[PDB]
Amino acid sequence: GRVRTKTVKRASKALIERYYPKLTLDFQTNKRLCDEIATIQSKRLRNKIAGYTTHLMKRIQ
Amino acid sequence: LISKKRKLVADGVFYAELNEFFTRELAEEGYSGVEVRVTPTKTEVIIRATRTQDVLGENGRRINELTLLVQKRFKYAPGTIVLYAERVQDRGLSAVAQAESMKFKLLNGLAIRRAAYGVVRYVMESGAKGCEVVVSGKLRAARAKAMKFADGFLIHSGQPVNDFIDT
Amino acid sequence: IKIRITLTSTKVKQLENVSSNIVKNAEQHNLVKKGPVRLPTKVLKISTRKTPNGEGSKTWETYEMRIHKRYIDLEAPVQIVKRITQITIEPGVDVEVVVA
Amino acid sequence: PGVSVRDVAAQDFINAYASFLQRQGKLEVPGYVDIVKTSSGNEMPPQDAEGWFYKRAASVARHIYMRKQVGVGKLNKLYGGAKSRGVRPYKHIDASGSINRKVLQALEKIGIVEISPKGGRRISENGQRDLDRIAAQTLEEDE
Amino acid sequence: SLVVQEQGSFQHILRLLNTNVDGNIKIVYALTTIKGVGRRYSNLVCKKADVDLHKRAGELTQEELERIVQIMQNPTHYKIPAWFLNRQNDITDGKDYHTLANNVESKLRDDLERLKKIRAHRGIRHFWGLRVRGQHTKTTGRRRA
Amino acid sequence: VLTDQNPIQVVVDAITNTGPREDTTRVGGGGAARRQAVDVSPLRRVNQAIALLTIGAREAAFRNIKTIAETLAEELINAAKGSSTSYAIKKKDELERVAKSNR
Amino acid sequence: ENVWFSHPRRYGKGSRQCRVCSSHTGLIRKYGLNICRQCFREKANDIGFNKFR
Amino acid sequence: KKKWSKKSMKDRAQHAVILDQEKYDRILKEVPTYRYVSVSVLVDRLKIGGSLARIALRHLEKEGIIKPISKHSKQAIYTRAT
Amino acid sequence: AVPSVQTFGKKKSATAVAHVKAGKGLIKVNGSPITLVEPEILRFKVYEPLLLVGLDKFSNIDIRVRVTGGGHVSQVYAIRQAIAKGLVAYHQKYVDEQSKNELKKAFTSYDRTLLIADSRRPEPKKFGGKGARSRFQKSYR
RNA sequence: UUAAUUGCGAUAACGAACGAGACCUUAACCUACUAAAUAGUGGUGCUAGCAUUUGCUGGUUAUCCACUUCUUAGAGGGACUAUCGGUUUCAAGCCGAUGGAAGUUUGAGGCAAUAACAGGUCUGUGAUGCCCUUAGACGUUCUGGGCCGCACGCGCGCUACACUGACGGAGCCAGCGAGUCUAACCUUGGCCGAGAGGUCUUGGUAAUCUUGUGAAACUCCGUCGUGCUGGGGAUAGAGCAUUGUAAUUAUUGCUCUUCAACGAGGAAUUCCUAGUAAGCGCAAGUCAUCAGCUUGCGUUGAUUACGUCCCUGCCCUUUGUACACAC
Repeated sequence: GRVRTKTVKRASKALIERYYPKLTLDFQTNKRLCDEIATIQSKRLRNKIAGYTTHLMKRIQ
Repeated sequence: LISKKRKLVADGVFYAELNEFFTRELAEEGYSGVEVRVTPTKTEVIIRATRTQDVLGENGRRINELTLLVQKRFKYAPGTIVLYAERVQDRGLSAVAQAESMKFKLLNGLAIRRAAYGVVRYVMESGAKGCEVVVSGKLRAARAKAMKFADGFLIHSGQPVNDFIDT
Repeated sequence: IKIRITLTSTKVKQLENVSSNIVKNAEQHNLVKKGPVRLPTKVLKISTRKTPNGEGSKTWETYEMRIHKRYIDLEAPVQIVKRITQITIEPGVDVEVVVA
Repeated sequence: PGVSVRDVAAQDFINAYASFLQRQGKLEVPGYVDIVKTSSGNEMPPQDAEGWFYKRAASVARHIYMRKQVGVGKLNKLYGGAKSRGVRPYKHIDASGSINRKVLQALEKIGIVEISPKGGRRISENGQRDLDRIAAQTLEEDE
Repeated sequence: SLVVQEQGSFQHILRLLNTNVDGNIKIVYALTTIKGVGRRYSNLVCKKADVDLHKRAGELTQEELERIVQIMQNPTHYKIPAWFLNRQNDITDGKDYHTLANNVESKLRDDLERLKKIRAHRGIRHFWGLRVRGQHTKTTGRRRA
Repeated sequence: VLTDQNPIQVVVDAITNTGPREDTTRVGGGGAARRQAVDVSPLRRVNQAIALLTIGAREAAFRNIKTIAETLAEELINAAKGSSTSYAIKKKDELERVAKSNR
Repeated sequence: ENVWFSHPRRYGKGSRQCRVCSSHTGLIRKYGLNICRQCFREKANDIGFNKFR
Repeated sequence: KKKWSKKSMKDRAQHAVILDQEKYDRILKEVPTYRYVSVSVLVDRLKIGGSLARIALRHLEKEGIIKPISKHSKQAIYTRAT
Repeated sequence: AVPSVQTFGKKKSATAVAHVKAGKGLIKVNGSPITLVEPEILRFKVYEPLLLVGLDKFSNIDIRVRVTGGGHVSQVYAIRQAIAKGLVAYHQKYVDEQSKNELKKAFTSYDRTLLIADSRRPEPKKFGGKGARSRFQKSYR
């Protein structure tokens, strides 16, 4: 299953909480921006955090 | 002489033999651990303990005796191995020190409840994020039951438990 | 004189900076040399039963250990075996100086 | 053109070199050709009876051409095979060392394989030219 | 084409070394019926006798069967390896022998009786009927009585 | 060589002529046994057709002088023209008749 | 005396013992460890033997 | 004990091991009518043993009629060449 | 500096490198012509890249392939993948896209395995059975 | 809805912790970086064979030059189900098609919570309380047997029950891993012997030498024939060697001969959804010698589902209970 863990769910909502324009409507452009913003020790974890964030970026539109 | 695979297997056995000898001999000195640093000709074995004054002891005869003791066991040559004595840092976050300390308290006759909860309070007041001690055996009766004293949170699975938790 | 610096250890990070320090001392002055040769890692594996007794479902284990071997090839006269011989040794990794 | 031993199929060349070894038997004929089993794994002697020695010599010489140095143990390992050890499962068993030794020495007598440095044997300078001449023949026989 | 006809010299059955040798099969394998002759020994006997291996037992000229027969009863005289015989270094004399159809079974009883009379371990276990090579018998060798 | 048409055509018409169209299923539910007929999907028809042809030739080649090559050829040719001697055709008759009886 | 230990233990299990407890039966002679398996598990992470897979 | 299995082959109709004359006229006039011929075909219909078809299959292939459509490992497929 | 390109290819554990330089049409594997395979049945399987598009594009190239590892079919699958990637590489350093793009489309239009290697690899064996999924025979009573 | 109290959300509950997940290792990708005769590649010289006409196949460390595609790695990148079209309060998510080396948490493992067994081990421990015992000792040690002994009954396994075969020739390709110092290991090569094996030497403390482990299953030529037979090799007899102080109830290896059951296996039952099953051999562990065992590795590589709780079991909720050592 692709059910996201609460760790990536809560962090992604917190990212959009203070960073509306930073997370662009595309995945690749803001995927590295999430790394520059939050201290993430796993490349896999930040990949999924940006994926949910980008998907949330699309839904809010 | 000795292949690299056998050489590194031997030095780990050398570490295992040296660590257990120090644990059995300097148990009352609050021994924590050892670092075996090897360098050509001379080698240094740094000893970590709380009572470093007693570790060297009486002008340093005991530490010289310990140097002479591992001398004949490991078949070295005069002046090839030197024993050091470094004071242990963050003594409240060393499970080896607390395990030995609990053993002496139990051997003396101190109450198990007071000692077990006393040591765990000392641990987290030193700056830890969690501790847990288990005492099992014949307590208060013949049938053996285990007691668990804990506070805080302790992760149990994954890489980080080996990376972080010392048992 | 064909000085070769052989390094074996079990910790990759500690062996890496020793080679980095050796190679950084090499690229200083002139010291035309050969870089780190990456030998395949020797992975020991002893498989043992978890059960100390004979009772229990068959559950085996594998205690492995990786050895990383890299050698550094130098080429210069005595004016660097007064200098390279100053060992930059960290705990773990070891050095064996071999000439020719 | 540029044909050689590598420009030919295995079966045709070995038979062709066996053909150009039986017509004039210059090489040798050992006294125990009809009693060997070629290995301790094989259960029966070869059914070729009359030949099978120049057939092995043809295969050995062709094997020498593509390589540089081999040994009698190397030939034993190559020419061996699985052995049916009764109810026990099969196991790899080396060939008969004396047979490959006699073939290898026989190839030395004619002048097709000689000893090489770093140990082992090697194709001969006269050996290379005649073996290549065989390839130029077997292709044109079918043509 | 390697096709030849038959005139009537084919005999459907043979009798060599006082035993039945059935025809219709190749000579190398039709001689395996003799008690004491196997695939390798029959191949060796036929090879030195020059009997055209690809020949049926029935389609064999009588002058070649005697040559085969004489090799059976005296192999060592016809350049046969000393290591190609079943009875090597006989306990009675020491000369390399080769037991035949009736000799194979009879000589077998003599050596067991020699083993039995001397009261050796192999002799007594042979009389008992158990294994004599040291096999386990707890779970094997049941349907024997 | 025998039955001179395109062999690929012979293969495809054979499997379409030996694929069962009706089959029975377990419905025992609760009470010893009991069958019940159902239908066969086109994919299962091809799978059953191939399986029947392979097992029939394999069994007919068991302890027999005829090699598997001619046994496969005879089985496919006979099933291609819908003759009763085929093992696969006879098996298709059994399954269809069983399903028809338990309809 | 000369009969106390005259038996030649140099080619079997009786010629080898653990360096920790001198225990017989199962031992680990691989890479010249000469340690029996069950205490090898206890002191596995002292010689550098870890478990990743 | 009990086996719960049968033990019987049939009735071995052993036949020619050496090619005779009364069937030499048979083969030369009967196999040229075989649309498909191989080792097993004349083993069954012509009733020929093991080491005579291989010679007979080599016979006509080298001499005449039937032709190598596909002769290969353990299968010699020949037609009614005419 | 004579025209040349290089490629690689794997099936399960084999490797095959094609040094496709400018030549007169020589396709050799381990010093032997392409017509000498070994399974003698997959000879047309290694003949594949020769025959999907035509031999005219093969008249100005010589593909020399060295293979190591794997079974006989694995070696064959290594050779076909190497020469197929060797053909595109020669078209990927000299010749135009129309030559290459319809070359590189048609190869995958027939089968993706010509360029894309097989991703499946052997799985490690687990204790308790002869294989990964397989387990020893357990019984009661 | 999810593999998952994993999330959407609902809501006398709020905020949390452990497990799961996250994490680590390995297998896949990198023609982008660092490189490298202990890995290779191409080129320049020396040199060989075939054709010589233009070339092909080779050999060659002091002949040198250039490179890292393949070979190994270290630092890194890549994968998040991305997009589109359907389904869903239109949320979690699910399905199909639209890149890829990888779209069943990418595959496979490691780690793995609270509570419990009155589970296994005093024959692992110089960890052990208690009991017995300590000199014709229940200690240690010596010699010879024994753990193998077979009227019989069961559990893991190896050979098969022949033509998709057996046998004899050829082609004949892997990966994991191990290997001697004051010892005697892995042994290359030459010689002797049918073979086992012996002999004189060489290389190696190891990507370097054993080893390209030239393995087997596999394929092509032949022999054979549907024959308890050339299937199958139990059972024995004789001889030749290796290991050890010692082999006798043969350690094992090699040669000849003897050629028995077994013709697809009854009630019942075991494992399995992709390189997986199965067929095939190899390395390592025990080891002076002895694999039909185990742990790993690679080779060939199917059919069959994409579902269910019918059988055997598990989780949550409701319900009933005269059960609590708990059907």
